[PDB]
Amino acid sequence: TGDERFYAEHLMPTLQGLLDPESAHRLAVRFTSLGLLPRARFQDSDMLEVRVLGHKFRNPVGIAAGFDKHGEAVDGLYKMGFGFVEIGSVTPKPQEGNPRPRVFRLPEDQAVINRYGFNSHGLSVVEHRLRARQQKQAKLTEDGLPLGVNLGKNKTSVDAAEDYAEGVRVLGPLADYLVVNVSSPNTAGLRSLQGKAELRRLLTKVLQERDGLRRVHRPAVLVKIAPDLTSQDKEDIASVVKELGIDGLIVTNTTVSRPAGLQGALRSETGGLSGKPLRDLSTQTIREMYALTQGRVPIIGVGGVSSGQDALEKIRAGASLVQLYTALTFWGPPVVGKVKRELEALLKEQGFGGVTDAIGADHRR
Ligand SMILES: Cc1cc2nc3c(=O)[nH]c(=O)nc-3n(C[C@H](O)[C@H](O)[C@H](O)COP(=O)(O)O)c2cc1C
Ligand SMILES: O=C(O)c1ccccc1/C=N/Nc1nc(-c2ccccc2Cl)cs1
Ligand SMILES: O=C(O)c1cc(=O)[nH]c(=O)[nH]1
Repeated sequence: TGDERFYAEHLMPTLQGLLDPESAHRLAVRFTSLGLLPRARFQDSDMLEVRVLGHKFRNPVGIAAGFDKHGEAVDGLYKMGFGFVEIGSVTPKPQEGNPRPRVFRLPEDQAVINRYGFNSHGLSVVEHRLRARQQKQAKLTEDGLPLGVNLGKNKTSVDAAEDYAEGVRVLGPLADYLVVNVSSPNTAGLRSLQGKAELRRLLTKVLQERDGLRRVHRPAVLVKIAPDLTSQDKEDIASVVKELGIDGLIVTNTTVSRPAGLQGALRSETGGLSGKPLRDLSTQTIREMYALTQGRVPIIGVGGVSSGQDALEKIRAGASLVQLYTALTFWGPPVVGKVKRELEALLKEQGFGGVTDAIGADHRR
């Protein structure tokens, strides 16, 4: 809490004053991968443990995809106190992504806009990187610290479904869960994969590839969706997810909308907006998807989480787990312990025995 204030009031503002967002991100990835991190002294209580997706998670707060795109900082991220880590998005072939600058801070809105465009080291490099620590991950997982791998598609690929299938085959055996990302705002055509007939075709192929993996190397498969879907889109996704037995949903990616009230000078930059202005749009999408799937499909809630309250609202709305990313760029590593500490306090105040009891509680009021 002393370092929470120091990081929040002094350290982070100073690094932000010195470095553009992409440079700061690269540096943060480097520091994290080296273990150069403050004391994550928070000890996870049993209340925070969640069992879902065929796994135990010792706390429900994860790092969202996009921070460790290439699988370089996984262990440093667990050391930061995250109960699970998602790397990616990873595309089959290496690709540079969009021209710089492609990441923008909106300090007045506690928001970020990015158009990275799936910069990726590619499947082969990430595979070897994960292979080098595969058995350490197997122990982490057994210990309640699972690993997710988020799959993207190359900019120039003609068959999107084959890009994902390739990802399932190459990184599936190294992952506790896979994410089919059909919601990036920064790849042309990508989000139209969210439509019904095309999503059914895509996910059928994905699940078939997954089912062809040997039993101990067979990950759960989740779909990550946008916060900008029509009601029709959401109904169709819920329907396809139930028809195919998709294991879970990640809700949500960044928004292409610009909510009224944004103050940041850079608010009109092209890209996906994350952070505080996304928070409630995201929570509302979780609420809708939970109801449409009858509370039977696990949801990882993400978008604008920076406190225990933010996390609990998404849990009560139907999320079994939450992720954050943008909060980390403003508050630094201490925000992880902060969210966990506040979440636990709020669960007790509201009469929940643990996180599990709170999941979807709003729908039973
Ligand atoms: C700079 C940046 C890069 C991101 N890259 C990815 C990505 O590659 N794949 C993905 O599924 N989501 C990506 N995201 C989205 C996050 O995973 C998350 O869905 C979104 O930022 C909302 O969470 P937040 O408000 O806590 O940041 C990225 C977000 C940011 C800010
Ligand atoms: O600066 C931005 O606007 C930005 C934008 C997008 C993605 C990452 C960042 C930067 N994030 N900076 C981070 N710093 C840390 C950090 C800060 C202090 C000590 C150790 C670490 Cl790992 C974690 S994330
Ligand atoms: O690589 C990107 O730019 C990116 C991917 C994604 O899924 N979400 C996002 O906000 N940006």
